Amino acid sequence: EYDFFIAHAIEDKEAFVQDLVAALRDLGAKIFYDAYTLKVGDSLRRKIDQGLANSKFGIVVLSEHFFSKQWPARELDGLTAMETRILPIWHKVSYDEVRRFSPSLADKVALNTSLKSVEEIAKELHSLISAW
Amino acid sequence: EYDFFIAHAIEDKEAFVQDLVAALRDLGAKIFYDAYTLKVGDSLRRKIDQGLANSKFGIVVLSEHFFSKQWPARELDGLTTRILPIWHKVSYDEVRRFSPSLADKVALNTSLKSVEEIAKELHSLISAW
Repeated sequence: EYDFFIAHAIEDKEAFVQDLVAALRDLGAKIFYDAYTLKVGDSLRRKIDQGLANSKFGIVVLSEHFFSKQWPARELDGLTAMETRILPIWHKVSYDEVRRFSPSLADKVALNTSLKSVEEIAKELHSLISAW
Repeated sequence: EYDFFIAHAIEDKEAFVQDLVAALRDLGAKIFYDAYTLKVGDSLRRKIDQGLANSKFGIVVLSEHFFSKQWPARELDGLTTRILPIWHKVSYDEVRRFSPSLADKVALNTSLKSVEEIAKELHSLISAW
């Protein structure tokens, strides 16, 4: 069982996502990455389910390219549902832009790359899966 | 004579710039922005002073399209009182690559506040001038 899977739009795959995968692996976290690229046509809910069935936590990179995939509204709202094992990260989006797709997601407190560096975010995520 | 001018890259003009202007005008503020689209030749300090002569405050939309205009590092480090940058759709790592000072400076941030909250906050500054 891994620590994280990271769901992301492909457009983000070789930028911020690879940065965050490398930083988290460098701290010793186990992260699924390659099989969690989201493309037009996929099922977000099923992809999230799949990841959670193999990992402690789910990271979803909330970016313009993420929302541009036009996901169903309820599956976005679903990311906010407690059992949380889903940790959104806001990346290069505005509040209004996120509320346009999901008000519940826009009010759910999450990590934000404009407030922390990729390293700082790695450390914080790492804290969730480490004994100290 | 004016409350704000909005310095921006052309890419933001019909998007975030439009939203902010509309919101601020709704609150009764006086704003111009049309003459303040920034290109590459421009001297960021000159453009800003030019606007500060005709306007109480000046807004700079710090987006990726602003940073893509390859501003001289010195103008970025001394970007900022009367100049108010707003971070728009950028990361900290991203801003830091252009100016470590600019990235550490507390500023407005659209990932934290809706356009309307940002407008209210800027509007309250007029009444404090």
